[PDB]
Amino acid sequence: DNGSDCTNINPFSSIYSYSKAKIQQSINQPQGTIHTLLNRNKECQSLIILSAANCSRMGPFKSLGPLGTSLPIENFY
Amino acid sequence: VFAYYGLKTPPYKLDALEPYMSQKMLEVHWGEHHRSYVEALNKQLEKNDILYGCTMEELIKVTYNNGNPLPEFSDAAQVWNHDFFWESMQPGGGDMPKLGLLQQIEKDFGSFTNFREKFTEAALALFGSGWIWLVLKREEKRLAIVKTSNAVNPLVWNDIPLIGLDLWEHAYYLDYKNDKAKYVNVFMNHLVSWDAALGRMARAQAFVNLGEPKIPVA
Amino acid sequence: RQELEFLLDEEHYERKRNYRPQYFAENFEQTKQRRDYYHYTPAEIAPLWHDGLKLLFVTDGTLRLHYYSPSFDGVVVGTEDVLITPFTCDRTGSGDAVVAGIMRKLTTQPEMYHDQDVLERQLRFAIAAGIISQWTIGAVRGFPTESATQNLKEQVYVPSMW
Amino acid sequence: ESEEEARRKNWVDRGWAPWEEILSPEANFARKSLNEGEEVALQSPEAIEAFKMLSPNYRKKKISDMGITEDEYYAKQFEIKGEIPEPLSTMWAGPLVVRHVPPRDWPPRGWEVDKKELEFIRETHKLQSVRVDYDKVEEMVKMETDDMGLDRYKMFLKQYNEWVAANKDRLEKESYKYDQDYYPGRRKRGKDYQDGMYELPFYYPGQICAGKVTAIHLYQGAFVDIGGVHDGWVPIKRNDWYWIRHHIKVGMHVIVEILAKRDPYRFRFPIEMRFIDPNIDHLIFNRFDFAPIFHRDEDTNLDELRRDCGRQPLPRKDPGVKVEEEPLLSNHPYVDKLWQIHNAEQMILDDMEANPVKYKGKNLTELTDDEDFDEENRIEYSKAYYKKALLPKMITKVSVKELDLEAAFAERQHHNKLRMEAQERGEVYKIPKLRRNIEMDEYDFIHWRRSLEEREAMLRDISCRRALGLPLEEPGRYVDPSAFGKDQYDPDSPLYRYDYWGEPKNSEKSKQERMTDVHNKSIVGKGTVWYEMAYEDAVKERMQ
Amino acid sequence: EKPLEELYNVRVERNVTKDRLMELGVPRWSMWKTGKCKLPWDWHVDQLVYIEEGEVRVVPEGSQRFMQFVAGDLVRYPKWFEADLYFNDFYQERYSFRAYGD
Ligand SMILES: [Fe+3]
Repeated sequence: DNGSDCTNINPFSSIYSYSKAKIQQSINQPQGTIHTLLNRNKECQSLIILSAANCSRMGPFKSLGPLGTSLPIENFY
Repeated sequence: VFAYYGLKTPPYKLDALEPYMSQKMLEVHWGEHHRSYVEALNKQLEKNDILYGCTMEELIKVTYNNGNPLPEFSDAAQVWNHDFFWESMQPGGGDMPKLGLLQQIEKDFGSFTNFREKFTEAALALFGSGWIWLVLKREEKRLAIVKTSNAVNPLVWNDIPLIGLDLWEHAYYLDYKNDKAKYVNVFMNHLVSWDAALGRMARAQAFVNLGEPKIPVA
Repeated sequence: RQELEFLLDEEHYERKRNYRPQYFAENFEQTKQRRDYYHYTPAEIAPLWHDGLKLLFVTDGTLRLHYYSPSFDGVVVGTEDVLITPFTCDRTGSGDAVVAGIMRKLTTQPEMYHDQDVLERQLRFAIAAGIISQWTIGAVRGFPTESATQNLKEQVYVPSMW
Repeated sequence: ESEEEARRKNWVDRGWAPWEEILSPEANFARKSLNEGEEVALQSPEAIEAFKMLSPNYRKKKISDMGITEDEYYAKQFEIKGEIPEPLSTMWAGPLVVRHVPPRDWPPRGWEVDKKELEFIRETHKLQSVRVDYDKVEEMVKMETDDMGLDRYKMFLKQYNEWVAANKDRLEKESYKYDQDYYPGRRKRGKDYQDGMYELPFYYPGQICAGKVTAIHLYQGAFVDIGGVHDGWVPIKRNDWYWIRHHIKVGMHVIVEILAKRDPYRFRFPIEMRFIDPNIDHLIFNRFDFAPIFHRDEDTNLDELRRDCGRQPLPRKDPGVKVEEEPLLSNHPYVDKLWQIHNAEQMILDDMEANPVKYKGKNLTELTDDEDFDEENRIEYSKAYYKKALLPKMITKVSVKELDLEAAFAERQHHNKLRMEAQERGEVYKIPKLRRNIEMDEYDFIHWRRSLEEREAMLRDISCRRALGLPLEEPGRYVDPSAFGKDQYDPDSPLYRYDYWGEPKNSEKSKQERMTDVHNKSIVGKGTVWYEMAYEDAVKERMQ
Repeated sequence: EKPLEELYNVRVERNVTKDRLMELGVPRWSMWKTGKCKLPWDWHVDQLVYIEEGEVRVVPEGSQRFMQFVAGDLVRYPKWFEADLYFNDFYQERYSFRAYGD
């Protein structure tokens, strides 16, 4: 009877799909950057999440354009 | 609407390799086969704007679609491979690998003789139409040889092709009707541009680094 | 604080306190993720400011105290320890005690309007009064005396601050 | 192993690097003194030097003696130590012959442009495939300007000015909405957006450009501003920076080449470049396998995200069954609804007979049980009534118009007429099948035909693919057979099954007591079955 | 923003002409019909479907969005496609399963 699932929601009547999409995403993600470990890359990998709690900005311590594109060379050798 | 229209002229004259390949064969292979493909490639690209605005490598990789080739994968693949083939051959005989390439061949094959033997074996073993390639693998940082059926080229597996050969019959029948071993032996001994292969390896060295880093003593 | 926010687009400050830096922080406070103690700029309080206003106190519930004057603006740090006596725990008479201490210090010390440090040292008295008033059920029953408030002020704050 | 090999393995795999430790005087004194011992007179020169440096006046005296200023002494602490690389010199292979072609993805998705002008713009694509002899370039150069022909590129510039003047505020609004904070690789907005910048469609992979480095990130890489709302990105990873930091510095002007242009919404860095001018490629060893993307709140299906970002499919455990050799599917999905409406029709038609007065006065074709009847309210669970087993009773309410009662009424009239006729004969009347059951069988038959055609095409597809070497399964979907360990499945291979010491204890799990009990209640005497046969075999024997 | 047909490589030809229907033998294709039901199906091969009468909206596996096709559409389903098809009325189609090539 529950229609929260997208598969359960009928295509002709997508009210259940709209209600499911209206639900906000979870906060499980720590809102950071996924920093992989090369040490554990060969074996089962692990992840480090770098966020605003871990990284801080120190503060104030103290022409340019697409010139062109290269053309093919006749003397390719 | 028309992109990639140009028929790439070859780095050498159509009659430059006359002692070993007639002008006619090259004229037919290029004049007809190459032209045929590009004219259909621009016709297919005119229809779909999404595939229109893509690089040739990116276009090929997208049209491959991870095992299910799109109707535009073929033409593009063929044009690119034929172009590569034209560039991979020089008006001068090549019997020796260049200095950078040699070290790599010794590192993986172990000899130039074993490399040539494996190349000839793979070229003769492939049954039908296709191409054979000498490529550098980004993941393993090693040289290897790949045989691909029909129009497929290594770019689909994120590899850098250094040299390629047409095993489609249209390339060799007029000259040699049914001796593929000769056709190969000729391409290995007299008709191969190792300098172009070394240049492609030097270009790929930016993408894949073939060396060892400097470890500070600390 | 809640009343001042309600009079000053409470939803704006509610969205402000919930702001989190996406990539990296710009200060030490954001790195440690402590409770939000926002000090309102005089520009924000300008719509609620009139000519005849001498002092404006924005209490944060016996935990922070903000003062506003034509010359200077600031914030007095405070603390709450209702948990020390878990069983009684009644906050019913804290704000009344804070207002009473403020009025007492204003009637006794006449330099609070002109001097800022004296103002803060005197508001610490009202903070201590509220802290004492939160430990007893009954607003009229658990009201602090002057001696107890001075004792708590001297015990909580270092000698330099009192 | 040896210390050299271990250090090399650390540098290669774990990312070790001798980063400079900027210690305090007390920390340096602690690191230098602890080597000698505890409560022993310090005799090492560096230990005594640090002990004297623990005082500010000694540091001031040493600064005055060395002659350097205090600002110079502060920077002397932040000095790279160890071997310093030789300064790199730029080398050019030859003359750089360039062109100004319009990008191949100029028309933005959802923007309309003139087709006739679009063809003139795109005509440069076929012209770009003409070789030029680089060695004899200098002989043919003409120093007279104002005669160059760039009409196609100028018309492209006009059309691009139109689009940017149209969509500047829209792009800024979308950037403010989707992105909260500015980061190297994002659209410059607010104060940073000076007019005259080049939009993202203006660029294209293959265009040589020039810019200045604005930010240097350890993990992500170096960012170069090429005069646009989105900066450029050069992938330089963690461990290569220890040696690349002597050649790439903030504020340096470099020449870069665009390798791939992507979408800002789905990628953190839209444009990826390479450093032609510095040529630091000998240095780079750690590469990025896939481009960085944004995992946003709107994304709820991981497969759509993987398809959008071009990454491989989600890994799944590989089933050991072969899709080629498997039983075909004949069951039809509409069969359940057809059966339920058949039952509802039969029930309502039989109940109209029980109440002739109710059936009278109302046409069979037009009938209404309830005006506010809904299929949603019909679905319910009820386990109150249990004769032998208790389970939720799913209720389904067939619609009034859904049932066509005229055909059912005619069928029942004919059937009861033949029933009473056969009773007059003296034999019970029997009917093989009704109309709706035959229709359900036809549905099952057409579904079986569809499945058979699918499998017949699948056999040929297998051959074709195998012949040509093409893969049969989607690459990346079925990857790990056993690779993920510590997976409890009771297969006795990781020794997760109960010990094979007799297995006498079954009361804890998989107890077969209840089954034997209910079998003994149903059949107390478990005698040897004289006749044991399948249900379908018994039905056929009854038929045959 | 990009349509789901582009993501899942679902090629659909809307309002096909009579000459296009004459080609590929659309009249000689096998027929299939349904009422109101949910059909989970996995495409082991490419399938060319000409929906004649009804209307079908297909959702990808695990996706909260749908793709809708009308009676004037010629839809080709890609290989290894896992999706759910829902119908709400009489739906008649002509299906042809094709291997590598045409
Ligand atoms: Fe060819």
